[PDB]
Amino acid sequence: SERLLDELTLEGVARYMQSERCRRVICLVGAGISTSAGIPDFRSPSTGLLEKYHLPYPEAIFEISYFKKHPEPFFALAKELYPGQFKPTICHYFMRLLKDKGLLLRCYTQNIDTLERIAGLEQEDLVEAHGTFYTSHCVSASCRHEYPLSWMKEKIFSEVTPKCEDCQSLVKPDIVFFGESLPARFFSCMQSDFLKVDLLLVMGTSLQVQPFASLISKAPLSTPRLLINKEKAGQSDPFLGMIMGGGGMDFDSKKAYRDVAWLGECDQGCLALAELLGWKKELEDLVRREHASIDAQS
Ligand SMILES: Cc1cc(C)nc(SCC(=O)Nc2cccc(COc3ccc(NC(=O)c4cnn(C)c4)c(Cl)c3)c2)n1
Ligand SMILES: [Zn+2]
Repeated sequence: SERLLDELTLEGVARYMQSERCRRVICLVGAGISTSAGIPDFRSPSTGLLEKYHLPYPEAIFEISYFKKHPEPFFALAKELYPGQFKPTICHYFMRLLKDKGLLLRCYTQNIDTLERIAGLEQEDLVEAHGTFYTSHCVSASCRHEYPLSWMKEKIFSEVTPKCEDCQSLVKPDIVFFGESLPARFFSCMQSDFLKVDLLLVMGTSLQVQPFASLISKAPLSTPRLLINKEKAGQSDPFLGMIMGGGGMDFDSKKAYRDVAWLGECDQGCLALAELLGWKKELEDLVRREHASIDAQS
């Protein structure tokens, strides 16, 4: 397959991004792009997750059937985990620069914290693969009244189980609970976007949650894939790889031709890439302006 990168380094990726061959970038992002914003990863053991509620199994608090009959536990956790402020990271604003420079095809996020929207990505730019707290809906099939985060926040902090003003049904945040399908939008956008992608930028995800992780296998064979992450991720598991074989990351073998791993904090990796691209002053000015604005509204 074609080698579009002149070397398997951040420097090689930057030169490719500055070439006429790189027009359409897809970002895949996870909890690792929001930890520097003080949003802990609810999957991280060190900020791991309630015994009084008698959960049949730990993951029942995020299962749709359990939630609809016993929603109190989930809403108690929602108050406990509610961020003190919503200040997007250097990584979020790097994706805003991709948008500004006409390079952003799509940002696929596993995060529910709304920081991509606050950083200035529009709904059209975004696939919230695991849903979002940004909007909530009445669960009654005939109603489905939509409620904004401002409304849901008041209910969470008041410790009042949120009920629909029209029909008094439960109102659920638009997150994908276990037992719910990923949004139709995820599959529809994936089918179109991965025909068009020139660069896959994977940031702040261990690529362990499916089917989101399998997106890396949907990239054309020639498409360079840059991982910015604290740990190497996306390589075929030596044990699972025996079952399902094709598309796994290859950073370090003699056959490696398009995959690059930059190991460190997402903010530092995005700053390093911005610096190579001549965007460092633009990124600094954007971040300090937006942070100042958020600080003054907080
Ligand atoms: C705007 C806002 C509001 C709030 C309250 N927090 C935040 S960020 C802090 C935080 O982590 N809050 C939080 C609080 C309660 C529960 C949860 C749990 O969130 C989830 C999201 C998606 C999912 N869905 C999936 O992974 C999923 C499903 N199927 N597949 C295949 C994957 C789950 Cl299981 C849980 C998070 N941001
Ligand atoms: Zn309703």
